Amino acid sequence: SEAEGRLREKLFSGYDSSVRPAREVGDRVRVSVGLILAQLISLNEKDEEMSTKVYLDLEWTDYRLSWDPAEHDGIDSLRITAESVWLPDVVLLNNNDGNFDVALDISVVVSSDGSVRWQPPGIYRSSCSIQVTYFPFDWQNCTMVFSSYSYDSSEVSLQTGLGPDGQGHQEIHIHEGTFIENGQWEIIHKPSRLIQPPGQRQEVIFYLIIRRKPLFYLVNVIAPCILITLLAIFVFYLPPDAGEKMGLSIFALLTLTVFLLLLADKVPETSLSVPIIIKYLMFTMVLVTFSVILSVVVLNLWQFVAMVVDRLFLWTFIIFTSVGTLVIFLDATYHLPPPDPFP
Amino acid sequence: SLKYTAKEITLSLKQDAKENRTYPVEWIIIDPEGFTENGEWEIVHRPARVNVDPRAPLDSPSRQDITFYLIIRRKPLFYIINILVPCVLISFMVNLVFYLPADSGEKTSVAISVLLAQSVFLLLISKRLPATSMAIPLIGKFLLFGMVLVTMVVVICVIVLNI
Amino acid sequence: KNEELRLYHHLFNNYDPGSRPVREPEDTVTISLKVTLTNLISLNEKEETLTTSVWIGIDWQDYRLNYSKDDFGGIETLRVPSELVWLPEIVLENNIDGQFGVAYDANVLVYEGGSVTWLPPAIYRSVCAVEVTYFPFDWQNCSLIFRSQTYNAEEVEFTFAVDNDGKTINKIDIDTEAYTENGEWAIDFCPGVIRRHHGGATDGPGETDVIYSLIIRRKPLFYVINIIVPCVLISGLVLLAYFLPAQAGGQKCTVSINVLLAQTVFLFLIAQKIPETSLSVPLLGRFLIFVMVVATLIVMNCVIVLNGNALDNICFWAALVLFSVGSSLIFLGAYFNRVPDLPYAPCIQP
Amino acid sequence: VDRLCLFVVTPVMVVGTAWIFLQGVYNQPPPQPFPGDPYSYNVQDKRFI
Amino acid sequence: SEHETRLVAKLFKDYSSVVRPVEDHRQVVEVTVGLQLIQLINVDEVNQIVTTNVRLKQQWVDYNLKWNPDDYGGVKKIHIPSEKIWRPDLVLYNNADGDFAIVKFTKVLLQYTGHITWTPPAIFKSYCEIIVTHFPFDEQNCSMKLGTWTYDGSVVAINPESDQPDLSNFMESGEWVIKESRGWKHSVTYSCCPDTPYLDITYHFVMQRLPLYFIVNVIIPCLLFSFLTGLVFYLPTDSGEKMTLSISVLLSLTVFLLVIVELIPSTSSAVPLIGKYMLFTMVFVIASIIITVIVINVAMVMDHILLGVFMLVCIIGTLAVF
Amino acid sequence: SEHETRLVAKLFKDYSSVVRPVEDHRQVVEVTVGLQLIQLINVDEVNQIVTTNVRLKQQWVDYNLKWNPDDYGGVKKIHIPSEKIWRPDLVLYNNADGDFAIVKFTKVLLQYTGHITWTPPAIFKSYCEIIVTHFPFDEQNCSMKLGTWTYDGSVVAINPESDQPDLSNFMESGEWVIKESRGWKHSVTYSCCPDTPYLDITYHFVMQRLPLYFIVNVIIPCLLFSFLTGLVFYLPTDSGEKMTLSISVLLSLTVFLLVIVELIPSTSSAVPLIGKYMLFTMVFVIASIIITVIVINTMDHILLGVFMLVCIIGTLAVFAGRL
Ligand SMILES: *[C@@H]1O[C@H](CO)[C@@H](O[C@@H]2O[C@H](CO)[C@@H](O[C@@H]3O[C@H](CO[C@H]4O[C@H](CO)[C@@H](O)[C@H](O[C@H]5O[C@H](CO)[C@@H](O)[C@H](O)[C@@H]5O)[C@@H]4O)[C@@H](O)[C@H](O[C@H]4O[C@H](CO)[C@@H](O)[C@H](O)[C@@H]4O[C@@H]4O[C@H](CO)[C@@H](O)[C@H](O)[C@H]4NC(C)=O)[C@@H]3O)[C@H](O)[C@H]2NC(C)=O)[C@H](O)[C@H]1NC(C)=O
Ligand SMILES: *[C@@H]1O[C@H](CO)[C@@H](O[C@@H]2O[C@H](CO)[C@@H](O[C@@H]3O[C@H](CO[C@H]4O[C@H](CO)[C@@H](O)[C@H](O[C@H]5O[C@H](CO)[C@@H](O)[C@H](O)[C@@H]5O)[C@@H]4O)[C@@H](O)[C@H](O[C@H]4O[C@H](CO)[C@@H](O)[C@H](O)[C@@H]4O)[C@@H]3O)[C@H](O)[C@H]2NC(C)=O)[C@H](O)[C@H]1NC(C)=O
Ligand SMILES: *[C@@H]1O[C@H](CO)[C@@H](O[C@@H]2O[C@H](CO)[C@@H](O[C@@H]3O[C@H](CO[C@H]4O[C@H](CO)[C@@H](O)[C@H](O[C@H]5O[C@H](CO)[C@@H](O)[C@H](O)[C@@H]5O)[C@@H]4O)[C@@H](O)[C@H](O[C@H]4O[C@H](CO)[C@@H](O)[C@H](O)[C@@H]4O)[C@@H]3O)[C@H](O)[C@H]2NC(C)=O)[C@H](O)[C@H]1NC(C)=O
Ligand SMILES: *[C@@H]1O[C@H](CO)[C@@H](O[C@@H]2O[C@H](CO)[C@@H](O[C@@H]3O[C@H](CO[C@H]4O[C@H](CO)[C@@H](O)[C@H](O)[C@@H]4O)[C@@H](O)[C@H](O)[C@@H]3O)[C@H](O)[C@H]2NC(C)=O)[C@H](O)[C@H]1NC(C)=O
Ligand SMILES: *[C@@H]1O[C@H](CO)[C@@H](O[C@@H]2O[C@H](CO)[C@@H](O[C@@H]3O[C@H](CO[C@H]4O[C@H](CO)[C@@H](O)[C@H](O)[C@@H]4O)[C@@H](O)[C@H](O)[C@@H]3O)[C@H](O)[C@H]2NC(C)=O)[C@H](O)[C@H]1NC(C)=O
Ligand SMILES: *[C@@H]1O[C@H](CO)[C@@H](O[C@@H]2O[C@H](CO)[C@@H](O)[C@H](O)[C@H]2NC(C)=O)[C@H](O)[C@H]1NC(C)=O
Ligand SMILES: CC(=O)OCC[N+](C)(C)C
Ligand SMILES: CC(=O)OCC[N+](C)(C)C
Repeated sequence: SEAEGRLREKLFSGYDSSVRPAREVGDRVRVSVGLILAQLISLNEKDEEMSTKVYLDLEWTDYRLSWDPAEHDGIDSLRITAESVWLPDVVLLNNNDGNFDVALDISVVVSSDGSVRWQPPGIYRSSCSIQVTYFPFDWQNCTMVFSSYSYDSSEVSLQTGLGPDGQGHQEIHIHEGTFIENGQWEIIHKPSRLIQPPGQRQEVIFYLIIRRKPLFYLVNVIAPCILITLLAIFVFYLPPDAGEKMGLSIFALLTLTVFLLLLADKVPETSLSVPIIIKYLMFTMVLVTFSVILSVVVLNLWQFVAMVVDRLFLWTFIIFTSVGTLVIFLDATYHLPPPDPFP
Repeated sequence: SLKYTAKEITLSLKQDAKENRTYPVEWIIIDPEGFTENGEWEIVHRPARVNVDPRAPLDSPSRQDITFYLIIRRKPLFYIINILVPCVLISFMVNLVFYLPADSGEKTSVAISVLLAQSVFLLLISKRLPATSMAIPLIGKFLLFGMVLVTMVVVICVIVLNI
Repeated sequence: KNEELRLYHHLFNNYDPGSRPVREPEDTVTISLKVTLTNLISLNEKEETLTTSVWIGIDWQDYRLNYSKDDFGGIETLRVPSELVWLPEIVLENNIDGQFGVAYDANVLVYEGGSVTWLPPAIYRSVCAVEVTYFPFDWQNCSLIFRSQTYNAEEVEFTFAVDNDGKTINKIDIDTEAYTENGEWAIDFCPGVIRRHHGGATDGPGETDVIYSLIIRRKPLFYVINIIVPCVLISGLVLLAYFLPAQAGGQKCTVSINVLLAQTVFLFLIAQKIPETSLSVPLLGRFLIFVMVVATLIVMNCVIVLNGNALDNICFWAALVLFSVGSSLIFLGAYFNRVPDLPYAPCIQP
Repeated sequence: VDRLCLFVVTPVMVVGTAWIFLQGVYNQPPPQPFPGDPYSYNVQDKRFI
Repeated sequence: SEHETRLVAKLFKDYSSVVRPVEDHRQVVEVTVGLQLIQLINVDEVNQIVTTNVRLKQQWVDYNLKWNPDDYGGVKKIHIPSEKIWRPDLVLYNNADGDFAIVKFTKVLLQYTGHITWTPPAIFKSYCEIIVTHFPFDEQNCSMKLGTWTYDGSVVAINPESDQPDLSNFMESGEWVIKESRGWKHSVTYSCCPDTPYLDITYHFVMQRLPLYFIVNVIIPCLLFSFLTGLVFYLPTDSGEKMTLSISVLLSLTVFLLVIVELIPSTSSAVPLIGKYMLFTMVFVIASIIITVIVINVAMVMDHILLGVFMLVCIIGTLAVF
Repeated sequence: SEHETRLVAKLFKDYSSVVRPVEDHRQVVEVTVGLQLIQLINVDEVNQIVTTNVRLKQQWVDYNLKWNPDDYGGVKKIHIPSEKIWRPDLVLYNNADGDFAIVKFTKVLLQYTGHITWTPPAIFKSYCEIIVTHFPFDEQNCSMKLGTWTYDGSVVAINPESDQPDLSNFMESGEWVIKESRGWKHSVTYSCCPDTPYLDITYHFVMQRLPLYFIVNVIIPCLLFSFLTGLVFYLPTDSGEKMTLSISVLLSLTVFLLVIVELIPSTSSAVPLIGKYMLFTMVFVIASIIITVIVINTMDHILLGVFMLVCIIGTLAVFAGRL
């Protein structure tokens, strides 16, 4: 491959990868930023961090790397190691672990007209504000902010990657034939937006609107809690002569408290809001404490009066619990993710 | 390859020869001198395929790949002994509640203890498995069914004690 | 022009950091070592790792870097990257995470007269065998072993730094402007010893290493409040089951079994907080095991009695006496386990 | 009522447990690595050129 | 880009990153240091470590890196790799388990006047004395002592960019609120080097915890159990379940004390107020069990009196604690 | 004052670290390999990974690195970076999650005779088949297969320094005691390379667990809970504590079984003996609860005697097996 070596030596003779390819001193470099999501690795509420495997799609023009193919044996494109050409220092600004750069500096593709295309793989752990409220039916709106770390908006102009037909397909690209579907989160909307500066820098923000699939938490969390609540309600039907009402009530309260403690590790530690499921659990624990108190009062109290008070408490607690649970469930289910990514 | 594409590099399976005839090695190689039997997973099949996507551009990196597959089967005896048997025994213990006399005053206690044991087993298994919503695990479905049955049995016992 | 550039070019244009600063191969390089402890980061008993932040003051004479301030405009110190000068390659030999060297390659200071000083900061995680016998009133004799990774005792030789008064600092240095007290472990003594050994059995080249013995002491107050008192209350509650009636409705066996379960939870907590090493059993763990055995015997006695009031009372008195004696004997060893009186000077000056 | 609840729940519990365990045990990997492909991809089934 | 290529080639032809960028060795390199706090990643009370995401804007004039813009078509600023140039060796004195110095050598903005602005990112896992006394309503004063390691105050002088840290880009954390922040310059003298004081800039932040998460997940169940603790004295002895309730409450309190021990550092400096409340509740539970056993071994009146006393003591303790 | 620099310059002026350090390419490089075990850092049973701190002493004669001491003032040894010289590519075959080869490139000691001694430190996270049967009194036989990856036995021959690993600097571990150690050299033929057998040195260590911690924290509570089971038959029915005590014993046994199954790897090759004992005790407790329910609905003394005799016999058998 003599012609390829000769052309490469011609192109890199006198080249400097540290200098951006501005022709005139005022010229800006336009960098089209596209994103291809290969795998939504995970979302962690405790760390408020989303881990994703992506392929960037950075495209720019480097006038220094243009050539006429007819003089160089018809070579119309070249693959060159990325470390040898100038690269825009596009980094993930909202990363959570300090890994700004890409995972592997694969070769760029340079066209004869000077168009350089780079599609490096990246493993990224971005910070994502978790919507704690509607757990487990909640939907999360995570953002990936890509910007040049050093160059200002007067030096490198970011742009959203266009579609293959030149359409303004400002979306995260997902090849449905090869995308590694996440087992817990479903991607609904995946838009991208160019954010203009308020020495300031432009940003490209990619949005992943992922909805939690609630079946796992419905089966493993919500159903046991509902069963424990039903048992705590039925505690008031156990006659005093059996001598097992206090035992059952205490066991139900302890099980609900254990479930709350377990869920506290699932939910994020941030206290900007209380998850509706956590609010339901706290209301249920308060109800069970009041039920224990009323059972102790009934035992202290005469037997017919105690039974009548027990039945009154049973009916009132059934009504209150049913109303509260129905309202909470309706509120949780109603707040579906919006059909518009920018409401 | 990420630095090269189907226009630059052609991937293919290793060919091996027997009786002066060549054939492709379309499977994962296991060398009896270097291979260590894993204690949980038995390799049932281990094929290899060169995958070429006809719709992908010839100059895209995703057009071609070589995929080696491991179809590994879990050896369940450990889980049967340590998990399945205690869970099944605790679930079937709930059937004894109907037999204890109401004068004993321990039927609800037994039912609640069975429910607590089922909850603990469900917590353990949910910790041992990913939170995938694709399907409920078989043992998880059994645990949910057992918990529902235990709740119904507790309700029945409470009604019987009331009567 | 900057005189520092002239000094740097004069010193380093013909300098080889590979070879030792000796005129003859048989000469030893004397190293002045001064480990300054900034804080004791932690002592993980479960992993048996002591994590400490130190500054490693290393001073030596390098005749190749000798200069006089009169020849270079009065420069008395030159800062040079450490990769450019020869270093004794002092490493923590008894580390556990594999980080032998320092955490930051700070510049060396080349003073006039040829003295080279290096004071890098380093975070070190080192092997410290933990004696959990007298926990939580225990003290730990952790050790830090510094040696040259490359040169033997006939090539590089260690000596302790000398204080302004001429006294050798044969101990870990503590600077009041840098030292931050650890809230869990106090530091009692920190003597240093330069050990020398023979090499191979055929009288091979000598070996030399500096061992600093951090004799540190646990501050037990927290463990008194959150561990000792709950366990004592649980063990006391064991004796109350005997006063419960020996007839239907008496929950003596239930109470005993529940207290046993609580003591088992406390045992699990202690096993989580204490390493799995089997060299010794913590006296608190021995007390917990004894209390569990006593509780099992109390359950047996309650079952026998139920199968009575006088027997219940007599068993109450016997169990109370036995529990009190056992608790006293167990706690006496922990109380008596003070740090021994030692000839070393205190590590932290009053 | 206790006896009726026994006679109702116990067979239902047994049948559900047996169904779940039989559906679990009967699971096996397919005889071919790729469904719809008759080739076994096995060392003994060398596909000579 | 030919102008900038020629400029970059000519600047670093014989540049030395070893010596200081002064014209005369008697001069002091004056470095402006501004800490920008981007995110408060974590506060670990147990390990007493605060992990923060920061940018360290260091600005100084390099005497040798000046150029005339008209020689290069009017190029007035360039971006260069920071490993090329001399840099101040800012070290975090109170590093706990991270890197002491900067490790992400991002680009340096160099202007024709020689002014260098370097804004490297860092993750600082600084040591902080976590005060657990008022947990979870506590406030933590955490600091970051940053200074040149080998250069003393007579050789390299560092000055704070502003009296307060730059919080403009601060991603507001959902657990801790920064009540105030400030940066103080100091000139402390160490025993290593008595002839020369060393300058440092200690940035400090008075963070305050948002207690809602800990109130809901810790405080409320403990309050419920403490309230149920006194209820046992109202249940008649004939029920045969007073001891079962008392021991279930004791077990719940033991579990929550275990949780709190995992939520607080084991340092013996001071007892947390929630820890003190839990210990008091455990002592009260032990006393209540002893008195119940004594009563089992008049009974109704004692039960009523003990119920009233327990309820009043519980309310008094809750008020005195909260 | 400059002869060592001159020597280092002369040695490496045209030295090649790619070719083998032999005078003739048909010769075999003789490498002496001595594993020094400094500390047994960890033995993770559930992951079946043994983490060990080692110094991998390798000694060989480099034909091209000789010098005459009289040319350099009597310098008989120098220290040089290992990256400059040819080195044997010793790889740990049974690596689990660590590095295959050495990554800490310390300096080698070169002598005037050409003898190079290299003692790089390493943290080997090797694979070991953890036998769970006799746990927690089990003896584990863990090995380290170290060998030249690309050089075959006819090209580079490795020989053990001594029949046993060097334990002179071994820091005594608090959980495992090295009862035996031995190194065996083997030549094996791999399917990759049928015409060239490859040499390896398999060091092996028979390490015995110290059971005291597990005896205190696991065995004693399990024995206490097993003992508490038999008391139910002596406890009268009128007490009402039979069912509560039996349910509490069952729950405690279940929790201890979960703890044991968390402490033991899920490999299905062999069942543990303590796990089998726990399962047997669980079955016995279930049967006891069934019989207690039968009695309550309706024997106690006969069942108590049978259970006590069977428990004593089983405990004696378990003690004999563990001893
Ligand atoms: C373990 O996991 C791995 C993956 O991780 C599994 O491997 C997969 O196995 C499945 C099952 O066999 C494979 O799916 C089949 O693939 C073949 C190959 O097709 C490919 O190459 C063709 C060119 O060679 C190309 O035309 C194909 O394109 C087709 O598919 C794409 C993607 O959807 C479309 O965009 C195209 O338009 C086009 O449809 C492709 O690149 C296919 O032949 C096969 O298709 C048959 O089955 C489909 C559903 O079963 C039908 O929709 C199809 O119409 C077609 O139907 C079949 O037609 C045959 C020819 O006439 C006929 O003989 C057969 O009876 C008939 N079957 C039916 C049911 O009607 C199908 O898509 C998949 O590619 C593998 N993935 C790999 C290798 O990466 C592996 O199985 C797992 N192992 C287990 C579970 O044990
Ligand atoms: C949280 O925790 C942080 C630390 O982590 C606390 O930060 C401290 O804040 C106080 C003020 O609240 C700071 O004191 C100020 O310090 C500056 C700088 O002083 C330095 O430089 C001076 C210049 O030469 C020098 O004089 C100083 O010497 C003083 O201190 C030494 C001992 O250190 C003493 O011996 C001397 O006599 C001097 O007192 C020192 O080198 C100083 O300029 C400030 O002066 C103010 O106060 C004086 C009167 O006190 C007044 O006259 C001035 O006009 C001015 O108002 C002041 O002393 C302290 O330096 C900070 N320390 C650190 C390590 O950051 C913070 O306060 C805590 N906050 C809360 C809410 O808990
Ligand atoms: C712990 O686990 C380790 C491994 O994980 C065990 O280590 C093994 O220990 C045994 C002894 O206990 C070793 O056997 C010895 O091996 C040496 C070396 O043999 C090699 O070199 C020979 C020289 O040419 C060669 O003949 C050998 O070939 C053998 O293998 C081939 C094919 O596998 C076979 O065809 C041959 O017939 C040989 O079997 C091999 O390459 C060998 O010198 C020893 O011989 C002594 O003992 C035998 C009888 O045992 C006797 O006949 C001889 O005269 C001589 O006295 C012996 O075979 C084995 O190599 C070790 N394996 C490994 C991988 O390290 C260890 O024992 C376990 N300890 C426990 C459980 O306590
Ligand atoms: C997921 O989160 C994203 C942010 O993390 C959401 O994007 C936000 O969407 C809202 C709703 O449209 C936008 O708010 C609007 O912003 C525009 C532009 O504001 C700018 O210009 C005006 C001057 O016209 C100026 O006043 C502002 O300060 C800004 O400079 C306004 O015109 C509208 O009035 C309105 O405020 C946010 O700007 C936008 N943020 C970003 C970063 O894009 C996204 O919608 C979320 N998705 C879901 C499904 O909730
Ligand atoms: C804290 O830990 C330190 C490190 O473990 C302890 O220091 C060591 O303590 C042991 C106690 O057994 C000493 O061992 C004894 O040493 C003497 C002296 O002989 C020395 O010299 C000969 C000849 O060179 C050599 O063979 C020995 O090994 C010693 O180096 C012997 O007579 C005894 O037989 C026995 O070996 C260590 O010498 C001692 N080393 C050091 C460097 O101090 C320290 O005691 C511990 N302190 C506390 C308070 O617990
Ligand atoms: C290090 O260099 C100094 C400076 O040259 C030496 O000290 C003396 O310097 C004067 C310069 O006026 C010379 O005339 C003397 O010959 C030097 N030597 C003595 C002994 O006075 C110094 O000797 C050198 N060596 C050391 C070990 O410090
Ligand atoms: C000279 C030198 O290395 O000083 C570092 C120690 N310091 C900065 C705390 C005095
Ligand atoms: C040639 C080569 O790389 O062989 C490596 C494989 N081995 C050592 C198992 C034969």
